[PDB]
Amino acid sequence: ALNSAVAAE
Amino acid sequence: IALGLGLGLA
Amino acid sequence: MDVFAKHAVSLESPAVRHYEITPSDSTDLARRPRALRVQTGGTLVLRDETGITVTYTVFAGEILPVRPVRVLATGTTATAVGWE
Amino acid sequence: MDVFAKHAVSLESPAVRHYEITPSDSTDLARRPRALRVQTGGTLVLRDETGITVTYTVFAGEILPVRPVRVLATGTTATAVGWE
Amino acid sequence: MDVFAKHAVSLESPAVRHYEITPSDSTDLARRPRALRVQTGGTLVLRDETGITVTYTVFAGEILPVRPVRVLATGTTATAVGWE
Amino acid sequence: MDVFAKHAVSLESPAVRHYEITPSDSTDLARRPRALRVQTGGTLVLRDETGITVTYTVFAGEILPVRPVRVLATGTTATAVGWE
Amino acid sequence: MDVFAKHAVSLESPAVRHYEITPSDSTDLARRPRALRVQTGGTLVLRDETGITVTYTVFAGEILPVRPVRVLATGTTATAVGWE
Amino acid sequence: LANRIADKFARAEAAAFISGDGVDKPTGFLTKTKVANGAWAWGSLGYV
Amino acid sequence: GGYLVDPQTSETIRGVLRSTASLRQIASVVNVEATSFDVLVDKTDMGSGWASETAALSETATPQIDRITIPLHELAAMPKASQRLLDDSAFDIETW
Amino acid sequence: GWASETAALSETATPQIDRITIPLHELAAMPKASQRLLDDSAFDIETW
Amino acid sequence: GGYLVDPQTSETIRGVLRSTASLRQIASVVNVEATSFDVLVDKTDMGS
Amino acid sequence: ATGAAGDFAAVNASDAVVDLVYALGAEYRANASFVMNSKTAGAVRKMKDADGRFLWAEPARLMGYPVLIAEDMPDIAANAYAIAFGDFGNGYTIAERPDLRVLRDPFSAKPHVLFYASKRVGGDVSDFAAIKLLKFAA
Amino acid sequence: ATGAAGDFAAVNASDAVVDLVYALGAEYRANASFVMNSKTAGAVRKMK
Repeated sequence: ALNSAVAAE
Repeated sequence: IALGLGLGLA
Repeated sequence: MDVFAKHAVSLESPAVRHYEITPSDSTDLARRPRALRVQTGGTLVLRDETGITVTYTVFAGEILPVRPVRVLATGTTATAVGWE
Repeated sequence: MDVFAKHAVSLESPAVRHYEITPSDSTDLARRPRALRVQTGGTLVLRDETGITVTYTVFAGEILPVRPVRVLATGTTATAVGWE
Repeated sequence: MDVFAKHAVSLESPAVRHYEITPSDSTDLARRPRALRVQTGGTLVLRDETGITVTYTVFAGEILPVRPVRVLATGTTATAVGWE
Repeated sequence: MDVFAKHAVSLESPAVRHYEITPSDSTDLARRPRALRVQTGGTLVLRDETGITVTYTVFAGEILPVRPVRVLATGTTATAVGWE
Repeated sequence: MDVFAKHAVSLESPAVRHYEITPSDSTDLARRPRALRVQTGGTLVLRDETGITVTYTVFAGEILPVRPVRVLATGTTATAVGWE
Repeated sequence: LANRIADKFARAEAAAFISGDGVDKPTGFLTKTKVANGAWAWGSLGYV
Repeated sequence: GGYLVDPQTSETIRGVLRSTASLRQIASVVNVEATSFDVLVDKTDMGSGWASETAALSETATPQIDRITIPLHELAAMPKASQRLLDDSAFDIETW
Repeated sequence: GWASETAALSETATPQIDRITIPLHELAAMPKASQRLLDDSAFDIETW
Repeated sequence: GGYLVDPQTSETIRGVLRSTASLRQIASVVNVEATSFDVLVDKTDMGS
Repeated sequence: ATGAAGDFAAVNASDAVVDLVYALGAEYRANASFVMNSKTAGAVRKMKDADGRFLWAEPARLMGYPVLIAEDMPDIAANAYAIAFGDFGNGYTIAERPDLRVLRDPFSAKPHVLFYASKRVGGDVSDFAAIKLLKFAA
Repeated sequence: ATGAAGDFAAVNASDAVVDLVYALGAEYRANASFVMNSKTAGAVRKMK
């Protein structure tokens, strides 16, 4: 639910 | 093998 | 103190009580033993519950897992102690 | 008086009934024994239910836990008594 | 590393713990053994829980599956080690 | 007539079928035996399913409850018959 | 081909795997054996899991159903092979 | 997040109920000065 | 006289009853009319603190996410039944 | 088939049919009762 | 023409399933809106 | 892994199974199931204790957990995985179209009908923690 | 086949029965049943 920048997170 | 008295194989 | 108390004593289990047998030749044994620890060597005779009785040419320290009803005295030259 | 009555007699259990065996060599045993208490030393031959029969160089007081169908008389020089 | 851990140690099972016995004659054994590994040959006496006690003419390497309460010192000429 | 038919033949049970073993060295036994009735005395070698194989200085009438996969011929001077 | 596969190997069952033991004295056995097939005669010492360790005056072909943790080298004059 | 936090809380408070000590968290039933059963007082848990 | 018998036929054309244990009765079946199903799992978990009264909380970790793609392939059979059979065969071959 | 996207699906098998005949035989019993019994024997012997 | 397909995402975001055996379902849960809770047990009994 | 290459372990058989069960996590075991084929459930049923009475006492459950008798898991081979166990309700996701589109074509082969039936189905594992296997290697 | 020519296998019985069961297929075993006469279910029950 963290940043929408990296796929996993 | 062990401590029985039984005329058995083992 | 026995750690193997509460275990059931089966036929294959070690000897709990022992008693020396005398070859009465006319009466059965008081208790029939699970095995016979032979005391001294010789020949001794043993009877089933079926009457089949034979002679065993037993040896001194021999321990034979036969379960007899009557031990006769005619051919018995070997003293034993029954295990149970 | 047997305290081990009501116990089931298994194959591993001690010998209840015994009978001396004669090497018929053409008929099977009347009852196949659980073991063979050897009476006198020698060689004796024993057959399975599969026919495989071999010769055993047995000793006098030896008790061998083999369960044979037929005891032949050709190579048999040792008398035994079957246990059951 | 024992692969036969988690198996229950029965009376018929092999010896887990051993202890040499001294014939106290007046007190019972601390643990009653499942069997007696005899150390040296001789005669030794053994008592049940019923008092019946007899003498055994035992041999050196003989291992006898009798389960005694007390080993007396009067007729004992054979040292043993109890198995349990 | 067997009264002990319908009983399951376990590993601890007496020998039902026997077969003489030849030390092939290069192939396993056709059936692995529960025990080995030794025919004549000598040394013979036995292999597990793990390859550990050792030499046994066996005696003539000795019956040893080891369950081998392969009996080799290099150190084998003792003939046996497998029990099963 | 084993017909007695799918049978559980108990303590009373015959020996499946064997390994020769070396008396390390300072480390335990890699596997504790169910029994000890003695190779050559002598005296050898055996330790429980309780430390009680005694000396056994064993004989050559003797097979003793004791289950030791450690086999020491101080009093050991007899080589054995452990059965399991 | 609320379904995932309500899970982690049910799983973080379940750890403290067993081995959690007194500081800022429930004291588990294991950190209560166990004493041998037979010598059983009140301020302690018996064990065999 | 034996021509006047007309043996009676079955009601439905039976068939060998092969195993239907398919892992479909225990797995997670999801009806999707697309070219792929993208299931979303959380391969990790969150964090908790047992805060104090004056802790001044910091960030707790947040679960990281994994996406699995179910390509949704297809399965086709094309049995060629004759037209003279479909109309002369009082059983229902179309629904069989 | 597990048909592909661009494969030009060809013919597939068809289950073959076997017909089993059940000749439907008959089973006959012919007991004989005396007419004197059927009138004098209050148990219904007809239906028995 | 393979750019025109747009895979379908799940309805809800699933997760790795962890143990919820919490000892909360076998203990006595008491809703308390306070700073503390004081259970009052009787460590002894009377005499007759 | 069980032990010996072909069959179960030679000494502590059925312990490669009882730890296969307790290696899966407390939450997936609540609703999990073994998966074998017909010839492996037979090879499990024949496992017997030191006496001969087999030691495993309409779903054909094992150890209390259901057993789905598939017919497509590999047999008990050298290094095969013949027994799986897990919560396939969470471990395996099937996507499909729940119908059967039958297009009858009386046109291509003219005096015939040539039914063209086709379903669309897919699926992979969703939760790698929800499916545990049994290798027979060592 | 059971093995021996007269009765169940001498070395390991009860397996010619367990592989008779698993020689059917999990679909016919959904509702199947043994069929024996009286003195055979007795010989199966006498198996110890």
